[PDB]
Amino acid sequence: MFNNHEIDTILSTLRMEADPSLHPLFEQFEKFYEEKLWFQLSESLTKFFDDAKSTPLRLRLYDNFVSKFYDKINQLSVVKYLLASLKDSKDFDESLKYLDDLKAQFQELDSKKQRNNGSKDHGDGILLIDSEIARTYLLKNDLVKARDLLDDLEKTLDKKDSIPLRITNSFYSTNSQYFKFKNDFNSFYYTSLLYLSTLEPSTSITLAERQQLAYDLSISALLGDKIYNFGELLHHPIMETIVNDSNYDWLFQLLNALTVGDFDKFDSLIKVQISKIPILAQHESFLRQKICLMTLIETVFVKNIRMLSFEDISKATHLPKDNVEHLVMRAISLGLLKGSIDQVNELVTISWVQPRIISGDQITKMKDRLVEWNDQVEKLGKKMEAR
Amino acid sequence: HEKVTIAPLVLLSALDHYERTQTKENKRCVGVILGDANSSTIRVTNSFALPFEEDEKNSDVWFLDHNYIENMNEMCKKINAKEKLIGWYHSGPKLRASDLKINELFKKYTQNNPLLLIVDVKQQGVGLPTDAYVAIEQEKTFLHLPCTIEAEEAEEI
Amino acid sequence: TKETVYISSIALLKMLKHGRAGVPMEVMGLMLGEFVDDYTVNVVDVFAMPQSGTGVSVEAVDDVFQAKMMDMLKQTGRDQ
Amino acid sequence: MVLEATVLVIDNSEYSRNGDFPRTRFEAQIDSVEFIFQAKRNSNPENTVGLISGAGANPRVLSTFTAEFGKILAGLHDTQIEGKLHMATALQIAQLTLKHRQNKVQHQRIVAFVCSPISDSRDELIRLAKTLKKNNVAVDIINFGEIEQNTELLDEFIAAVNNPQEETSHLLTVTPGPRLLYENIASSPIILEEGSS
Amino acid sequence: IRIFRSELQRLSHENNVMLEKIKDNKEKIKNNR
Repeated sequence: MFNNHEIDTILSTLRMEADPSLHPLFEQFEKFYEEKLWFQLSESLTKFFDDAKSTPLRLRLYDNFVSKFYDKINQLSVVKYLLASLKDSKDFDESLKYLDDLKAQFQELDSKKQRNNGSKDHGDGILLIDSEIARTYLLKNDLVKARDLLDDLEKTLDKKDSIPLRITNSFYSTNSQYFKFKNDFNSFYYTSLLYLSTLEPSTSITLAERQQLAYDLSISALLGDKIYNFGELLHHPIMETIVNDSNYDWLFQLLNALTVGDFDKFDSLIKVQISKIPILAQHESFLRQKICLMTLIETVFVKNIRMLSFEDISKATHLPKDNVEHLVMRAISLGLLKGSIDQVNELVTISWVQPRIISGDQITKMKDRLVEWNDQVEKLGKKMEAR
Repeated sequence: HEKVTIAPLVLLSALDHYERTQTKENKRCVGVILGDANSSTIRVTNSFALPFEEDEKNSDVWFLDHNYIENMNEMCKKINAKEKLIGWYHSGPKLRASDLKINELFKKYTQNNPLLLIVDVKQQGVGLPTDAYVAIEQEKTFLHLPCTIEAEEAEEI
Repeated sequence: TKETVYISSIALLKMLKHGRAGVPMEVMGLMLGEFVDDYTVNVVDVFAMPQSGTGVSVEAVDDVFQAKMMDMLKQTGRDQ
Repeated sequence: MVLEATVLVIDNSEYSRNGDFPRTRFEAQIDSVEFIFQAKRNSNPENTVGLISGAGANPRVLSTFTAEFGKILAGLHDTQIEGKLHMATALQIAQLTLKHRQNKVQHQRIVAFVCSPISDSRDELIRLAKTLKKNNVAVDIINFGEIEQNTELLDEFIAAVNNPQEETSHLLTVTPGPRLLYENIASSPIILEEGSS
Repeated sequence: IRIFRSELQRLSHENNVMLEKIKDNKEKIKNNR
């Protein structure tokens, strides 16, 4: 089964009259790899549904066929694949050599053929240069120089309107790589959800890259409690789509660890890399009390009595009683919760934090509170109607 | 967000157009709103119905004529120069493939975001037979905006 | 005999609003309807007319503008 | 001689992705507008030419029936060469366009530019075939494809649509390459000639 | 000679659109003065 050797060759001879102006090097390079299964930039038609990470031999060949690719199949093969797919080849010898192709060559095409949208559909003439602006400083030199180029891409995100979401996700991909190696992973976890949450057409990756992306999603929520908790990614097709071993279960074990409240149980199943950072242990205690903080409205008591004892959250968060006053104090400083506390009576009252998507016994009690609203219609409401 | 203020003359004339066309439950009426969308409060100072044809059993069947829009817009220039197309309204409670695809058709003649309006011809429940809805993307997401009824001095009198 | 005009709530608000711009300024419009003499009289829908150099006059009626409206007012069945 | 309405349908599919046979493509469809309109409206009155798009970018109406072919050319602007293909929508838009128009009680004809074999559903093509016969609608399918595309649901729609003689359809195959598109359409029964009823 | 005739037909009708647009404006500005 040869996709690029035969299917790509036969279908190329059928379209664009007879051949797309094939040079003698075209058929010579197809016989180079033979059964080694090296597709190497399948060149439009096949390349849409077929990806190749091997080092292309034809990189300097199809460059003269770009004008033929437009009249053959589609112009999206250049912007969504081919020269834009060079990042999948993982060729270090081409580093910062693509400015003459992925930038300067596309700049000359934008000043001649396509002025704004060109012809056919949209998505061409914008994502060409805009994708590689921030991708220039991702590798090699530090990400500090890339931050100045991220704001220019965010301004064109809301201004430009495109039907496919691959252009929008291409802007958040550079934002994720910026906060990946830096601190403040709350922004990394925020840009990762907007990059991919559930999108079928956009962000098409193999099975091996889904677990690698899930690894970045795992380490994103370790250092911060924002946007729900580790259990938020469980409802999304993330944890259910990955294997439960090889340290990919970190997001699953921390969900049940909130109710158990023991760090030693989770520390025994992990390595020294993630267990040496105290930020993981500190920000995990905020989520453990958070479950008890959501009990202030209705959980057990049916009378809606709001009271919080420091002894109940002590065993839940694995923290002593004297450090409870400083635990809730850091929550207000970071803007996690709003409210007032009382040290004399040991009572805590909060307005709200981020009420979760949880269901079952929660939605059952939610209906009971609305019954009291309807009970006044049968009690206080019917008396005013008789007046 | 933004605000929407609809005059009572717009909603009064929009309901009778449903009767003038003798539209049954199998079809719905679509029309265009005119006003000033530049400010934060969207106001509709004019409206007119369009001969919109639709099949209820098939969401892929709709008929919208753009030729009547170009002629009507040129006729309003000799009436009121301050009136421009701020969007389009429609009837029926349901939002289907007919109303979602035509939202971008009026966008060509509308500078700002076209204001979506669900008009209840039967006036079922509470107040506000017509609700103010704005189109925004994250799938088409229609967010509700506050709808207030305010008219001129001599209009209310 | 004479004719008794019966303006509904739709026509009264539209004919009024068209002439609410300015004290000195004068405008004009066109009324349409279907009725019979011998008392009864109705008005379906109205629309304003463009102002010429003479303002309100007999020559201010544009047969070109009036013919284009009656074709645009036919879509909803209000053409009379 | 022939009093009928003409609706140009712009349909695209995967087979339309080729943009250059000699030089470019789809500009012959632009030039063919003045040949079809002048041979109908300018030749005899009560013959109007419309334009719609049932495939490609959006299933909308590009231009309604006008008094000149230039307004039809304005609708041809901003048209995606590659896009989705819906046959039932293209026939439905033209049927609703031919339903509401001027010069009523006349013959109705649909001229569709077809680059594809049109494989969607068998019952959907038959249901629309029996409905258009009551309104006296003639759907003219002009084959583009690669050379000739036949023995598919395209011919099944033509075979089952014909109860009468001249009121149904005519087949025209366009040879790819440096060929004249307006000449094959002019000599075809699509323009005047056969189809009068 | 069949090349420039494609773009010439477009500019020919675009001039008529601007002509018919100002034709109603020329008669309107004279009535407004």
